[PDB]
Amino acid sequence: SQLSFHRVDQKEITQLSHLGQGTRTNVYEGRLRVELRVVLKVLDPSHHDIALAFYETASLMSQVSHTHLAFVHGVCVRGPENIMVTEYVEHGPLDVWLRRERGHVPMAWKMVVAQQLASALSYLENKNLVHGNVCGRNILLARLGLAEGTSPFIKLSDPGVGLGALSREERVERIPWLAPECLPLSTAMDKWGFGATLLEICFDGEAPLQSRSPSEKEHFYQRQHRLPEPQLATLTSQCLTYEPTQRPSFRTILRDLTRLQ
Ligand SMILES: NC(=O)Nc1sc(-c2ccccc2)cc1C(N)=O
Repeated sequence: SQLSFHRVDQKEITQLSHLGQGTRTNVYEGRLRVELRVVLKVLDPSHHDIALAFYETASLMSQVSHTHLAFVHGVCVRGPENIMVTEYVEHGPLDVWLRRERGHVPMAWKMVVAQQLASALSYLENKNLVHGNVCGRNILLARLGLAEGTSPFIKLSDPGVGLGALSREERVERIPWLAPECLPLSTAMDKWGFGATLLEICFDGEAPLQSRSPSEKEHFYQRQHRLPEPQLATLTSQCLTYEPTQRPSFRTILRDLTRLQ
C-alpha cells in the first residue's frame, strides 16, 4: 500500500469565501489553476492520526470515478495546513437545499435522487470500498431538476476525515446516519447511512432524532429502537436493520428503486 493523490502547490490555488465547517475542517470556495472552480477543505490543527485519515480519504477518492461521485483534485499543503481540493458542485449540500425548499420537492424527484445515490454506492460496493459518511450534507446538487422536463443530478462528496480517527463523542453526533456497529467496519455501514439518508431526504432535510441529546441518541441505539417509516418503507427498514449481514446489497437496493420509478 502507498497512497495515490495529486499534490497541489499553494501557488495553484486561490482561497475565496467560507462555506461552512465539516468534521475538523473549514470549507471554502476556491480556484484551481494548472482555472477550475473548486472547494478547499482546510483540516484543523490536530492529532497526526486525523491528518493520516484525511490523506487516506483523498487517496481513496482520487482512485474512483463515477457520474455521481464528486471529484477530488488533490491535496495542497500550505505550511502547517492540509487542504483537500474538491469539486465545486453548483447548488451545494442537499440537506440545506431541502430545508429551504421544504414543502415543494415532489416524491418523484426524491426517487431519482435516491436511484443516483444507490448507483454511486453500488459501484463502491463492487470495488469493496467503504464511504463511511453517507448523509444529505455529503450529497451535492449539480442540477435542480425542478423545472418541467429537467431532472435533478446529485454527486456524493468525499467522506472527509475517516470514521476510525474520530472521538466516540463525534460518532454519537452522527446518529442516525452512523451505523450502529460503528458506535463501539464493512461496506455494510453504507447501507445504514443510505437508509438514514433516504429518511432525511423524505422529510425534506430533517433527519430523525434531531431534537435528542447525545445521551438519548446513544440510548436509542443501545435499546435498538426502530427508526421511523417514510413506500420506500420496506427498503429503508431493510437498510436500517441493526444486524449488518441482513441489509440488502446495493444491487438489490438499486433494482428495487428502478422497478419503483
Ligand atoms: N466536494 C465538496 O464537498 N463540495 C462541497 S462541500 C460544501 C460544503 C461543506 C460544508 C458546509 C457547507 C458546504 C459545499 C460544496 C460544494 N458546493 O461543492
